[PDB]
Amino acid sequence: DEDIIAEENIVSRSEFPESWLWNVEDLKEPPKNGISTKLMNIFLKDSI
Amino acid sequence: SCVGSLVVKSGQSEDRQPVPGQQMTLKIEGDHGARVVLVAVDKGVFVLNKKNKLTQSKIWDVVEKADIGCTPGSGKDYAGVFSDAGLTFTSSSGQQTAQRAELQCPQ
Amino acid sequence: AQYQKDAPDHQELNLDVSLQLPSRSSKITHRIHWESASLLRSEETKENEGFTVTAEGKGQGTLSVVTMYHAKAKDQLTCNKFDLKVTIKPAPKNTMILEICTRYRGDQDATMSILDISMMTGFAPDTDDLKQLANGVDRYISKYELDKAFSDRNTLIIYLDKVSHSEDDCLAFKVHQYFNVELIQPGAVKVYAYYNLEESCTRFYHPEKEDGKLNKLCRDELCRCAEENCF
Amino acid sequence: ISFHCYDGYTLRGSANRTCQVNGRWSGQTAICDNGAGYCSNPGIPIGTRKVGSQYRLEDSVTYHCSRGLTLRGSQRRTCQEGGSWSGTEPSCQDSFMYDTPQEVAEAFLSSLTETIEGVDAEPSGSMNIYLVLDGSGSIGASDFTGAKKCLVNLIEKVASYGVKPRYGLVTYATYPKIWVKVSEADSSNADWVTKQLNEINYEDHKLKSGTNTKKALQAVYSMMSWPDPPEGWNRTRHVIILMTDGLHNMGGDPITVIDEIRDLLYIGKDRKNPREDYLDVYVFGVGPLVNQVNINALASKKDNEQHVFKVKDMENLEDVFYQMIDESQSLSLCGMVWEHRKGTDYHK
Amino acid sequence: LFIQTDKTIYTPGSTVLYRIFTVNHKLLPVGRTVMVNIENPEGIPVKQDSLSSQNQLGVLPLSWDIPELVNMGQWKIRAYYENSPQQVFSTEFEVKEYVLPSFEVIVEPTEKFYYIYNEKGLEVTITARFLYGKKVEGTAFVIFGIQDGEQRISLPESLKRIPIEDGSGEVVLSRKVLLDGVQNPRAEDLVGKSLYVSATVILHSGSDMVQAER
Ligand SMILES: *[C@@H]1O[C@H](CO)[C@@H](O[C@@H]2O[C@H](CO)[C@@H](O[C@@H]3O[C@H](CO)[C@@H](O)[C@H](O)[C@@H]3O)[C@H](O)[C@H]2NC(C)=O)[C@H](O)[C@H]1NC(C)=O
Ligand SMILES: *[C@@H]1O[C@H](CO)[C@@H](O)[C@H](O)[C@H]1NC(C)=O
Repeated sequence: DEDIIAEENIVSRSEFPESWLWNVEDLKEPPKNGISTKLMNIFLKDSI
Repeated sequence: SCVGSLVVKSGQSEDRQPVPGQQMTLKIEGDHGARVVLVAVDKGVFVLNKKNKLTQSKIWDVVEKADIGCTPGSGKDYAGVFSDAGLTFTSSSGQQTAQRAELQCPQ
Repeated sequence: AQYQKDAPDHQELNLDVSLQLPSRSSKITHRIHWESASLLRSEETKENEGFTVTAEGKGQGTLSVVTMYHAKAKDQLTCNKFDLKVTIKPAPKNTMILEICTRYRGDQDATMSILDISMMTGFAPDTDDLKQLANGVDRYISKYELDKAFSDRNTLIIYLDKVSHSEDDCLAFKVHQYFNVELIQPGAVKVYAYYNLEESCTRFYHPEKEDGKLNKLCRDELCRCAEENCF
Repeated sequence: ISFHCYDGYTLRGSANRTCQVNGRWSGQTAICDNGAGYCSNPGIPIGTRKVGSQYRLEDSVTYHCSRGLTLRGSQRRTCQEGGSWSGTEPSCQDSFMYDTPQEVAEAFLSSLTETIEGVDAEPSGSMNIYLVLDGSGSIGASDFTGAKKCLVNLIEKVASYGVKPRYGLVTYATYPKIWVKVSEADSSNADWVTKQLNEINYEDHKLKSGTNTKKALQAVYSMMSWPDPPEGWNRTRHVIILMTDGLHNMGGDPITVIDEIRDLLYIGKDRKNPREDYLDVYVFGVGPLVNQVNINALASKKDNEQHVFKVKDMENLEDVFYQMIDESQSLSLCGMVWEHRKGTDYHK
Repeated sequence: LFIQTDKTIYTPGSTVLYRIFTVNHKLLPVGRTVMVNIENPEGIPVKQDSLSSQNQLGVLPLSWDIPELVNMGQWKIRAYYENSPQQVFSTEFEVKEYVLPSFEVIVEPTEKFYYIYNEKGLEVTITARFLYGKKVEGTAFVIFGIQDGEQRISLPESLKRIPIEDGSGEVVLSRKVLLDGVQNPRAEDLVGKSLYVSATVILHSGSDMVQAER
């Protein structure tokens, strides 16, 4: 009606994988205490 | 346990819970020069089947269930303690261990 | 000792099978060896033609051709082990009566079953009638579903203790129209046992539209939705 | 935005892509394939959705575009024998994407010249080019005269290859108007056809400014038809080029004619001999308002080739064609093999 | 050789992502040639390849495309070193038509066993919560049975319908129904046998239905 968001400006979810993040990572960072550490920035799916 | 070490904790400063379609940091603490293969699975999947999951416990399980030794210790004689443990003692005096033909342990 | 060396374990296994389809320009050549034997080697064809096969070489193999399609077997009418009959009638806002008859197709009085009901958009069950059915024998309705008021009870689940395979265990209740609006959506009723979800029967009810179906121009097997204006 | 493939999968196509000012993504479509099928993974062009994971022989896939977007190319592609998907790669178009004159001329010729290098095997005069110009009042004199000038330089561009095809000039509105017929003794005379292309005017169809494209393609049909089995029919390449806005309002669906034409040329009517290389259809959007859905339905869908074009400014195509005329570049002849009757080895 | 698969169950049409780990008799990476087969539920190879972990760091990323018209059942991925055809490693994965539930169901009895002369009976807890942690509101259908050998004997008398409030429920199996389930006067003959629980939670919306078992 007068308020709320337009039923057109609504970007619906769609990506609902049962599995993902099937990638590989190598730990070449500066080793401290024999414990290398990487910080991955991944994107979560639309699934709840 | 693991010969080395591999941990996977959250990079976020605790805070609250993530939101569908958000960036989150993933901290990985492992050994140097090690390759880390990842995989994310919806827990809704294990609801239908939680079998055949690869676990470190299952790895050692295979390793231990392959020892050349059978008896938990000791034997019927000197040449038996070796064979039962997984060793072959042989000398020039004549004392040698029993012959082993079968690959897997008896029975 | 010489015989123990010149003694084969098996016979020659080297088949050169080639299948030529009329819908295809080139042949499909395969070679089966002793080591690679017992290997499933399939070639699919979305087209139904009469193809020929040519085998050559020393050995022996197995050929098998199976086509998979959708048969017009039906027949069913796969309402399964239930016969659900739903009817919506007026009353003596626009209160109506929803009679739901049900029977079981078997030799046993079906065990505990479920009644998933979806109201017509703008209709809600009469709380009074629900209490009467809730207290009734072999009938139970979660307390959570009772105290909801006309706020939002558009979906009701009436659990059952049993349903005779002989006659129809018919029941009913009133449904008042708390909200008025043109073009209302037909309701539905679904029954099934607590162990098997697949085997079930669902019916639709609507004041005007017969058997709760939507207008759609059909022909042979091609239908188009006819739920719009006239011209 | 950048793309990455899971393990065991190889990435072909642009890894990083940038959203450009033309409302299109830079580089080529990213495709993550495992190369385990008779045909490779067709991929999923950005903006579309693919339905079909099986890439076996005879298998197929279907593409759908988001709401508000128009699909250009093929909506369904079938894996054909010899490892090659049918039709052409899809692409989700919007209502402002257009095409730069260079892009058009570059792709239109890279698809035309090839189907000419082969025509050299070898008046005359073994390829037909039907120029169907739309003179409807819905195009305006501005986008019409610019369409002729573009054709003029195109005829010269073709002529620079030293090839003399048979031309057919037709402008259409409420009714079709034939200026040049391929059966004419002067159809192969490039200069002849050009003089006509100059005499025609936008005022020719002002009294009856209809948009009956159907009859226009029917004019072309009667040109390639026979009174009932010419000796040289299964050896002639037909090329239809028409400028229009795709807004037809008389005659109905023009596509029906295209099908009839294909039946006449015995195309797609033989599993072993498609004969697709014997008919190309190019459609240029010209009018102010152009229906990309209809002009895409007429244009051909050939793998790795583009037959649908929406000219931005137009007129610039003319100036691009003129700039692209180079007598120094030779006409290729490598890897040529045609089904000659005798077909003695060394002919194959 | 260790074989890892992303999921544990796949639907016809999806792709199986698996990896082979090639280690020696000390659990260290090594470059070796590995044979890989894929047996259908009936134990018949449908695909076989010859890979090598050489220059790959003891990790073989792989995949298998599941046909739309495939055979349901427990598929199997078998593998072995080329220099040891006898020593074969394998991992199973289920192929079936399904849909992921919205919540999980757990059935933990008060004890990890049962004392025969225990008059109290067998008390079982019914915990059901959504995949995102929240607690489930619905009804539950729990039943019991006895298993002795590769053969089960259901107990129709032990059927219960407990409510699930605040994502929790409680059901008890009276010792009376247990002994009455069989018919053997003796109760010591049940010693050695085992019981199994079959729960079924259903939301009040009737949108989802999950089945569990212990
Ligand atoms: C897609 O985008 C990424 C991001 O640029 C590309 O990877 C990048 O590769 C370049 C070239 O080696 C690296 O550039 C580096 O820039 C830093 C800036 O200080 C400089 O110090 C280095 O000498 C180097 O020039 C960049 O680090 C790297 N990005 C990473 C690894 O995060 C990638 O190539 C692109 N994919 C394509 C187009 O194929
Ligand atoms: C006509 O051309 C086709 C091209 O496919 C050829 O196969 C055929 O032999 C030709 N007709 C005759 C009579 O040779």
